[PDB]
Parts: sequence; C-alpha cells; structure tokens
Amino acid sequence: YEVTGVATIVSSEETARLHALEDALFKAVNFSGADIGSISNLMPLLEESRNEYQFTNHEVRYILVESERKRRGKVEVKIRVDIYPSATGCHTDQYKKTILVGNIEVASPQQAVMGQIYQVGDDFSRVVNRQLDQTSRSFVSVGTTDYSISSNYPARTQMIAQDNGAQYIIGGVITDLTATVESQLLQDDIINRQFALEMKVFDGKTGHEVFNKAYREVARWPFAKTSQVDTRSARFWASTYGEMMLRVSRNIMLDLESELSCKITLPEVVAVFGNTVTMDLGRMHGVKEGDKLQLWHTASFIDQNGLPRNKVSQSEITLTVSRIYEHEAELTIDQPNLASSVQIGDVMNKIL
Amino acid sequence: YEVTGVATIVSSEETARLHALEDALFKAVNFSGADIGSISNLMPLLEESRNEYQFTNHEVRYILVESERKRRGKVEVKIRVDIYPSATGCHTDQYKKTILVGNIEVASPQQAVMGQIYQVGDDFSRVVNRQLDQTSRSFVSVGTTDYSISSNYPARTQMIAQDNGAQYIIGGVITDLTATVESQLLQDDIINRQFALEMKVFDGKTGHEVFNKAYREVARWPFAKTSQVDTRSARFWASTYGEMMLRVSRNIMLDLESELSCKITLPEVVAVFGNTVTMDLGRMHGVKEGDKLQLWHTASFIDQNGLPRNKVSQSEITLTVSRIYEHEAELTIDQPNLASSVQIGDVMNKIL
Amino acid sequence: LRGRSDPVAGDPAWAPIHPKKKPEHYAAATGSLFSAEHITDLYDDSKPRGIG
Amino acid sequence: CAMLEPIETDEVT
Amino acid sequence: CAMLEPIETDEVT
Amino acid sequence: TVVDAVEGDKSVDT
Amino acid sequence: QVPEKRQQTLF
Amino acid sequence: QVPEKRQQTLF
Amino acid sequence: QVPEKRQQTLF
Amino acid sequence: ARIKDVAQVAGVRSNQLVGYGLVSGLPGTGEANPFTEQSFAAMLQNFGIQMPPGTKPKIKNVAAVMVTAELPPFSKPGQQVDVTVSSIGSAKSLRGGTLLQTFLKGLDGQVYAVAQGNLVVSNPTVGLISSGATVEREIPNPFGRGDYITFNLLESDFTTAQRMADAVNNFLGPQMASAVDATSVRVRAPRDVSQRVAFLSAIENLE
Amino acid sequence: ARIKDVAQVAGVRSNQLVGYGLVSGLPGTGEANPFTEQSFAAMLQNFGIQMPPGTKPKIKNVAAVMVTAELPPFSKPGQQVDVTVSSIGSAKSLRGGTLLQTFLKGLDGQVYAVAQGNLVVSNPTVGLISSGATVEREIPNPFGRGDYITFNLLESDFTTAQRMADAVNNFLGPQMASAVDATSVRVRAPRDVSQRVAFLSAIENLE
Amino acid sequence: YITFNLLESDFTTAQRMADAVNNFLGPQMASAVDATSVRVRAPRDVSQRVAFLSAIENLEFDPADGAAKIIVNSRTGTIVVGKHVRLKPAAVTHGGMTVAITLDDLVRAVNQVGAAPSDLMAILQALKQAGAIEGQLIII
Amino acid sequence: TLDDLVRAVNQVGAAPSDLMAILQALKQAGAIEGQLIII
Repeated sequence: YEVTGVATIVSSEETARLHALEDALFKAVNFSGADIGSISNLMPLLEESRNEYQFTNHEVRYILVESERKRRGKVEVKIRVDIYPSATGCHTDQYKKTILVGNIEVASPQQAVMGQIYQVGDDFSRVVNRQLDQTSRSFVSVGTTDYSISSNYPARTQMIAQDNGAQYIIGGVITDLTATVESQLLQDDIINRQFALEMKVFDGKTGHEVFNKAYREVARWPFAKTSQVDTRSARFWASTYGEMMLRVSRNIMLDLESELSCKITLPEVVAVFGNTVTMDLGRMHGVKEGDKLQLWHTASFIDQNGLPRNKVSQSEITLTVSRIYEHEAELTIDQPNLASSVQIGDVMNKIL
Repeated sequence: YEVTGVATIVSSEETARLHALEDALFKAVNFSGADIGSISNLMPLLEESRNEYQFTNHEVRYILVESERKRRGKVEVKIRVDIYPSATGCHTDQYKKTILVGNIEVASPQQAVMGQIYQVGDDFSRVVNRQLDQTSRSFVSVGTTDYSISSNYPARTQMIAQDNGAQYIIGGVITDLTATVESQLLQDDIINRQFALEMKVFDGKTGHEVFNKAYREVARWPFAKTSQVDTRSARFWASTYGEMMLRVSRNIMLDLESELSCKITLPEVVAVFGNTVTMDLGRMHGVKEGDKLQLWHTASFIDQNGLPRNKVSQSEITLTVSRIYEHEAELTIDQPNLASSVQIGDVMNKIL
Repeated sequence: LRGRSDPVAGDPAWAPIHPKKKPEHYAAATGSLFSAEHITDLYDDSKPRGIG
Repeated sequence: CAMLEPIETDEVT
Repeated sequence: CAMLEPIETDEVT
Repeated sequence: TVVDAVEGDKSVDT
Repeated sequence: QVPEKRQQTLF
Repeated sequence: QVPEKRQQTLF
Repeated sequence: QVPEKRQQTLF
Repeated sequence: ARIKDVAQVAGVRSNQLVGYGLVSGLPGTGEANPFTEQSFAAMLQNFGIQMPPGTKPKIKNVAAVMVTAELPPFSKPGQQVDVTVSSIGSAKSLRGGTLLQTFLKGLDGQVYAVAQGNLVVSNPTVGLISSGATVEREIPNPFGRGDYITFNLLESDFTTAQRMADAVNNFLGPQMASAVDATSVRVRAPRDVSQRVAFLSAIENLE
Repeated sequence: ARIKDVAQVAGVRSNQLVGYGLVSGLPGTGEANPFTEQSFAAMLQNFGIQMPPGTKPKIKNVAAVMVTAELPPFSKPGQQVDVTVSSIGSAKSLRGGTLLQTFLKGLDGQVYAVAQGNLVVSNPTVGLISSGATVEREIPNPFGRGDYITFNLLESDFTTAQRMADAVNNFLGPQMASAVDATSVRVRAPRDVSQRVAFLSAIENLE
Repeated sequence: YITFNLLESDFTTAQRMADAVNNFLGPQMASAVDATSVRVRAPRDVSQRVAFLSAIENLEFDPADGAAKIIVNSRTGTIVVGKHVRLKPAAVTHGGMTVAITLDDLVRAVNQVGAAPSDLMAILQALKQAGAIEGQLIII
Repeated sequence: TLDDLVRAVNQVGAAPSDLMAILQALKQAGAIEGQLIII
C-alpha cells in the first residue's frame, strides 16, 4: 500500500525512523481492514533497520521501505506492504467490550511543577477514553470515573463496574515526569522530558487484574522553563511532548487489542420478565437478531484469605435474540421449564 | 548466534568485557529459548579472558568471541555461540511460582545522603518486581508489600503469604551506598559509588528461609556532589549507577531461576465444594485441562524451641482439572469416598 | 562582563507544589460517609501537615 | 494498492 | 544463527 | 544527560 | 516468526 | 565442566 | 468507495 | 429471640449529621456571645439588612445551638427525622424556642438535611424536635450487592453466631447460612432486590 | 465451670480507642479553660463562623472532655459501642450534656470510631453513652489462621490448664488438646473458618 | 410507577405493604425495593393516577413490630421499654438490697432503697454491659 | 389513647406537660402509628 509515516527525532534517528514505520504500518492495517491487535507483536521484530523484513504467520508477509526523508526535522518514511485481511479469527465474531477508564494519577506532584501540568493524568485519561471509543475495533467506552481502582478491594471494583455497566476498568499511575537539560554553546538549551506510565486493567465481573503493562517515552519540552502549560489546550498536545503522549495512548490501545480482544465477550443478564430476559449489549455492540447464546450461572466468591475467585456453573439454557435496541437487547429462553433458574447477573456467550 | 554485549568500564577492562559477554550470552539464551536458570552457573567459568571457552554438560558447548570494541567509552563484544535448547528438564513441566517482593531497606540512612537517595530500596524493589514479572520464565509476581519479613517470625511470614497469595516472599537490606573520590590533576574528580545488597527469600508455606545471597557492585556517580537525584526518574536509572543496579536486578532474577526453578511447584487448595476443589493457580500459571494432580495433607508446626518445621502426610487422593480460569482452576476428586478428608490449605503437585 | 547569573522569577526549583487531589470516597461500598482520608476533626488546630 | 491519508477527529488536539 | 536485538519494556528506565 | 532541568547544573583559587 | 496474539479464552 | 542447577526436589 | 450513512433502525 | 431483635444487617447503617444554627423566640433567655452576634448579623445580611460594622445587636431572644440528626438507613428525600438541639453559648434556657434554617452536614462535608421546627425541652438547654430535619439527599447502600447478606450480632458470641446459622439452615435448608466469626453470619440471598427484601423479611423473623 | 467462663481465646482481643471532644447543652456548668475555648473556636471555624483573633467566646454550656471506648473483638463497621466521657477541665457537672462529634483513635493513631450522643451521669463529671461510638473500621484477627486455637486462662494454674485439656480430650478424643504452660491450652481446630466457629461453639461450653 | 416511603422503616412492613397491594389488585403489581420504599405501577394519565392512588392509599395492613428497643430519656427520666425486649436473669445489688430478675421488678428494687426513680437509668447500663439485655438501649 | 398516658402522668406529681416528652420516647421506639407534629 501507499502510506506515509511521520515521527520527530528526539535523541536517535533509529527511534524516529522506527516510530514513523510503526505509524505507516498502523495506517496501512487500519485502511486494509486487518485487525490492529496483531500489530503490537510485530514491533519487536522491527528493531533492526533492515531494508527488507520477512515474517511468517501474520497478515503482513514482506515489508519494503522505499523512501526515507528528514524534512522539517522529522523523519518521513514511505513504504509498500502486502496485507492479507483474514475473514476468520477469534476477534471477529465477538460482541464489543464496554470499558471504563478509571482514575490516572501522578504519583509525585513534585515532578509536575515544571509547566504546572498537574491535571495531566485526567486530561490523558480523557485521551485514552477517546482513543478506545473512536479508534479501537473491539471496545466501547462507557466514560471516565473519578474513583481509584485497586487490587486489594475486588468488591469495590465489582460495584463500580456494575454502576457504570463496564466489563473492564482501566486505570494507571504516572510515575515519571522529570526532565534533563542538554546544553550546547552554539545553540540554546534542550529540555528532554520523561513520561512513564503503568496501566492496569481490572475485570469488573470478578475484580481480578487481567492486564498490567508499563510505558516509558522521552520527548523534547519546547516550552520555557517558567512557562505554564495547559494540558487541555492544543499548545500542549501539538508539541513534541503531546505527540509522544498521543503515541503512548495509541500503544495502550494496541496492547489492549493484543491482550483482551480474543477473550470471549460475556454479556450480562439485566432483567428477567418471565420467559424473556434483557441483555446489557445491544445494536451498537454488534448484536444481530437470530443470534444464539448460551447461559452461564455466575458465582464468584472471595476466598478465606480475601482474594477474588471465579466459579461458573454450566447451564442447559440457550437463548435467542428476539428484539434489538441500540444499547440493549431482548432474548427468549428456548427452554421455558428452565426459565425460573435465570437470575440477574448470569452471563451469556454467543454460540459459534 | 549474532549477539551484542554492551557494558561500561568502571575500573577494569576485564570486568566491562565480562559484563558485556554476560549480556550477550543472556540475550542469546533468551532468544534461543534455553532456560535462563543455567546461565548463573556459567559465569564463574568465564573469569578467564580466553578467546575460546569449552564447557561440558550444558546447553552451550563452545563460546568464541570475534569482535571487541571500546566505542563511546563502553566495551562492545560480538560473539557467536551454539545453544542446544533441551525439551526436557526439571523446570519445563512445573506451574509458575507466585512471588511477593517484600520490603527492601537501607540499613544506614547516612550512606544515602549524597543524592538524597533514601527511597532507593523501594524503587529498587519495584524494579525487582517488574524483572521477576516480565523477564523470568518460572515466576509470577503478585506485587510488593510494605511489611518486613524476618526469620524470627515464621507465623507472620505465613500470614502475609496467605494474604497476598504468594508461595515465596523476597526481601533484602541495602548495606553499602558509600562512595570514594578518585582525583586527577588533568581532569575532574571521579566518584565511584558502591551498591551492596543482601537478598533473602522465605517460603510462605512454612516460613523457612530458602534462599540467601549477597551482591556488591561499583559504578561511577556522574551527578554533582550537591545535586539531588530522584530514584523514580530516568536520570537516575539511565546513568552508570542505574545500569549497574539494573544488572544487579538481572543477576537476582538469574539466581532465583538457578535455585528455586526446579523446586516442585505446590498449588494450594482454596475452597472445597463437595467433590470439586479450587486451586490458586490458573491459566496464567501454566495449568492445562486434563492435568492429573496428587494431594498432600499439609501439617507444618513450630517446634518446642520456636523454629519452623514441615510435615506432609501422603494421601491416596488424585485430582484432575475440570475447568480452567485465568487465575484459578477447578479440580475434580477422583476418589469421591475420600473427598471428605480434603481441607483448605492442602497442597498438590502435578503428576508427571 | 558581569560574572554572575541573575535568578528568574518563577523558577521551578523554587515554585510551590500544588497538593495531590484526594480520591473520591465511593460511599456506596460501605453505606457510610466516613472516609479515613476525608474526615475533618472539629477541634484540630490545622497545622501544616502535607504538601502544599 | 494505495492507502488513503484522510485525517480523522483529534483525540485531544 | 543470528539472534535479534529488539528492545523490550524498560524495568524502571 | 546528568543535569536536571528544574534544579539546573549545580556543578583564581591558586 | 512473529508471536501470535492470545487465542480465544473463556473466563 | 559447569556445575548443574539444582535438581527436582519436593518440599 | 464511500461509507454509507446509517440505515433504518427502530428504537 | 427474633433475628431482627438481636442482630443488624451489614451495610444497612445510620449516618450522623451535624450543623450550626440559631434558636429564636426565647423569653429573654438568649445570649450575647460574639459568635452568636456574628452569625445573627450574617443571617440578617442574607435578608437585606446589613448593620454598620461594630454595631451591637443587643439581641436577647436568640441563642446559638448545635443541631444533630441521625439519618436512618434507606432514608429518602422528603422524609423527616428527629434533631437534638443543644446550646453552646451561655443561654439560660431554650424552652419555647424556634430553630431557624440550619444545614446538617455529613462526615464528608456535604449537606444532607435541613432542620427547622419548634423545640420541646423538659436541663433547659437541650431540646428535641420530632420532625425537625427534612432529608434532602440519599446515601448509597451495598445492601443489594453480592450473593449473600450478613447479620452482625449486637452481643458478639460464638455460640449465638452458630445457633443463628442453624436457625436459618433448619428453616430453609442445608448449606444456607454460615458463621464466619463470633459476630457475623452470612446468608445466601437472591440477586433481585425485590426478592431479597421478601427473602430478608422471612429470615429476620426467625426465632 | 464452662470453658468460656474461665478462659479467653488467644488472638480474639479488645482494643482501646481514645479521643478529645466537647460536651454542649450544660445548664451553665461549663468551662472557661484556654484549651476549651481554642477547641470551640476551631469547631466554629469548621462551620463558617470565624471570630477575630483574641475574642473571648464567654461560653458557659460547653465542656472539654476525654472520650474512651473499648472495641470488642470481631467489631464490624456500623456497630455501636459504649463510651465513657470524663471532664478534663474545670466543669462542675456534665449532667444533661450532649457529646459532639469526636474521633476515637487507636494505638496506631488511626480513627476507628466516631462518638456522639447523650450523656447519662449518676460524680457528676463522668458520664456514659450506651451507643455513643459507631465503629467505622475493622481490625484484622489471627483467629482463623493456623491449625489450632488457644485458650488463655483468666486465673493461671497448672492444674486448671491440665484439667481443661482433659475435658476436651474426653469430649472429642485422644491427643486433641495439650497444656503448654499454666495459662494456655492448645486445641486442634478445622481449617475452614465456618467449621472452626462451629467447632469452637461446642468446645467453649464444656464443663 | 408511584413509590411509598415508610414513616418507620422496616423490611417486614415494606413486604407486607407490597402484599397488601398485590392481594387487592393482582400479581406482580407492587414490589419492595428496600426497607422503606414500595413501588406500585400506576396509570400514565394524571387523572387516572389520582383515582388509582385514592383506592391504594386506603388499603389496610399490619405493620411489623420492629426491632426490640429500650428508649431512655436521659433528661426527663422516662424509660420506654418496647415489645420483644427480654432481660436475662441476674442478681442486681443496688444500694444495700439485692434483687433477682420487665421494669416492674427493677422499679421495686429502686423503691427498696431511697435512691431515686432516675437511678434505674444506670442499672440498665450495667445490665447492657453484662449482656443481660436482648435489645437495643437507646438514649435520647 | 392518651387516657392511659394521662393517668400515668397523674400517678406521679410531674406535670401535664410531661406527656409531650413521653410521646417523643414512644416515637423513637416506633410505638406510634402516625405523625408526631410539633407546632
């Protein structure tokens, strides 16, 4: 395909070229309709600066870079790739997963003094929410929350997920915002600022921690030392630091696609009206009429030591979708005599 | 294989070359899929600077170093090695061990005055936790704890391990952070700072101390004498002292692999529901359906003098895995008449 | 020709640190308005005790 | 083929 | 053979 | 680099 | 040879 | 001749 | 090929 | 003894609200304290009367008081609760007074009720109002969450905890209730909130 | 004598909570101590009334007190415990007073209860409240840990320790209980917390 | 729907009011959502809802007794002992005379010595500490 | 209704206005099926 990759050089030409190649590959995969979950495993094998790349067992086979330019101080890379969009996979027949973006906090407010970027966590969780909402393939964002999610309180995680109707809750801590000064006699000072982050995803059905990853990137701080920067403004997010943080958010989205996309989606029972039950997933999540679903009885217990545990009882109950709304759906129980055993909170999975 | 080893010279070219060779060998073994537990016994036989190395009874037979360069003040070593990844071994058929990283403390706060690196213990235990989580082969990290683990209180160790669900607890003391000054008339002063550490691993099932080792390394302190260094920042961990501490953490991980990896993993009984019991290990620990497990009745007593002791009663009970969750698993007792003798806290081992 | 560098007003090395915002209580978990991080003692003198 | 380069809605800016 | 040199996630920095 | 931006470089006697 | 994304899992 | 890592042990 | 506007939907 | 007589449901709690207010209509048994006069002046400013600075009101029918209310569980907006009114200045008596509008704050600093009404005093400086506070806000409850309900014994005892567990098991069936310590007993309950109320109604009357 | 009458379970302990508070609604039997006025001014600032510096409140219905509560074992949030209220200034009487919101701190400096309510005094300077403190936090317990439970004799004696060991062995079976000193007797107990409560219920009633 | 808020909150009173509406109208008509609120399905027309609420608000049912409580007015001296309150037997020595165990026996023990009718408020607190009260001792 | 309570008031000296405080205790114990309004 014909794609362009744009990335600014911070300290190494190799890193900027690799970032531009990643951007071009991401655009090519998005246009080709291929899954973006598989991209996050291709990057490690892209550390080398070889003109030709060979891969096996992937939707992309050979990568050939034809043009590399450093116009306006940032590397531009033009490549041609062959993408094979597979019609099958463990991610195409699943309903969309609702995700709640939790509180992202700055561990050390001391590091945010330069620029007074103290609301960077909130304005970055907003970016993560919008990235998951309008860029992901298998995720739906149900908003942000002001509460902090911890692994010590699975009950609170379950309650907050129930309140917001979220299958997973994602929250992080920003651990490094410090900067160093590089000085040259010919020119002015260069301030390279750090952005480290540790993201954690919790399963709202049982309170377990299902995802855990750490990110660290560096970018130039173009603003003055004594200048105050607003994190909601376009001045912050159009700068080199802002571009780096946007790339970090994209990597978060790609990692979530890589890890959670092929987990089987489990819509929950919202209400039971005799022989008809209601599902928390609807038309906007990919539900189509005539779908057959299998019911699981949910029983998740905190064990004797306070650690969350999971236990599902298999059921002989199968349901079919009768009416579909934008955000909910109605299902009819195919075994009327077993309809009395369905309670609120039981989960279902689509029969393939 | 084609590997590169990078290591900075501190006081001896031999030490830097050896560190670069260790780095290259570690990367080669990690890429080759060979076990990293065996690397820690190969280093002692690498003290000599011979161009050719001969070894017997190991996954690597001959080591030949072809390129040695001192570019940018740090030694780069390029070698070719032949690695034979064994499909067998006492470490491949075992479930992953959950490890809790305990409190690491600075024994003398006086030594941390230069740079005010007083939270070096906590920010280093974080590095050890991440190293065990995302670099080890046979370990899973269940987080960090703020409590101090001692050999005088096996009961506290058992309680904390139960609370965190950890099979082993690892904690240490930082015993040396002092520095010396090397002065030359031609150039500026060189401050070489010490980092000594004593790591101790306790078994959470009985409170015993199963591992004990001491580490000591030296690296240049590039910062000013009166400058304050933040131990969470990239300025600290990208410096020579930071690279040395990262190498120390890697050596800790390799020693844990060398010692604890071939211990038979013993998952614990979490809950008993009639004929079905729950296991604290799940899909993320390597549990697969159809596995056969043997039950052991656990009875560990503190003797008359207050010292921990172990005692397991063998059982005629065998269990098979029925359903697998990400963090737990369900087992069915193959002897229903003996199911009443299973209590919470009994351990199991996979039948090979 | 001066040999000295004048300080600048607003230096981050001397700027104040805005206190971290405390997390919300989420009273729905316990049914109570008590939160260990949010309670205010009626009789305390309110000495400085935290950043900011 | 030839992938397009149309921009989309900004995530924050 | 020829071992790769791709970097991974930083442990602290 | 080894110089912090916030604090700065802290680094005829004969 | 690229690592493959996680396969389908239940619970 | 390299020392061999610890063998399989129970308890 | 242009994406098509949303089709007719009830509720 | 019924279960409801000797136990309480976990998560179904009361909350304490406290506020500052003025009591008027006293037969010359008010205060002259500086805070009473300051609060009186602020209240008068709230109605359009602002005295020049340093003006002494010379009020004798107004007393500064502390108002306390206990918010029962499942309290809904529009309900009324009792308030206790206690004088904090130097008023001789609060008999025959009228509590003016006072906002009752929770432990989180938010207003949950507004208290007014007529004081009924017997100690002449402490009075009660039968429906003084009107609830204006709800406090969320964990009652409907989870797969079980928990009973907390008023008098903690291992034997009482086990006997209450046996009482539920005999009534319903085996493996239904379990004593987890000397105080708490966990009973499995329906997921529907309406069914849990119907379920708890039958269980709380067990002897 | 039952085992529960003459012994206590090891690890099942009480905790002591202490706090400072003010008692209002006194019929002119309050204080004028500097700390009472300082605390009163801080409390008034907490409600939006801040007197100018150096202002004397001239309060006569407020007394500074020390509030003490004992937290029973297995105390859960939402429960109520008694509090003892004792005057520390120069108040003549606390009769008819009302304890304002006071936080009760443990030995580790954390707040575990909040105390309010009405004082019942007979010594007129010490009063009691039957449900003054509401428990807001839990203290962890080692009761469910280990493979045994331990009984601590209220009156230490070698013969009483051995006789209690024999009583358990006769009831259950051989090699079940053992006296480790003149005070403690160790009884093997189930690992399940629910079974241990059921087990301890039968053992604590032995004669 | 319309919602009824109980003046005295109780799970049993909430469920009995739900049953009263269901018996009068029909099944699945009223439901208790907590100890205080009961939701009744109502017509959409405002005139029909007033006519509907007129018939429902006149329904008769038996409110539950509620938790056993002892209410003590510390400033007036009155002690109101509710139904279902039980005092465990004990030997109470007040003043110089000993009595054995509702209030009737305790009032006689108060009258034995001179003491005062308000000394009974302090006897109950001792019984509460000894665990001899099956109920709640509330001080107002 | 009040007739029994008035007799209890008349038993002791007390005062006819002491009945207003007996009702408040009954209201706290849940022994009143109605609303206690103070004007």
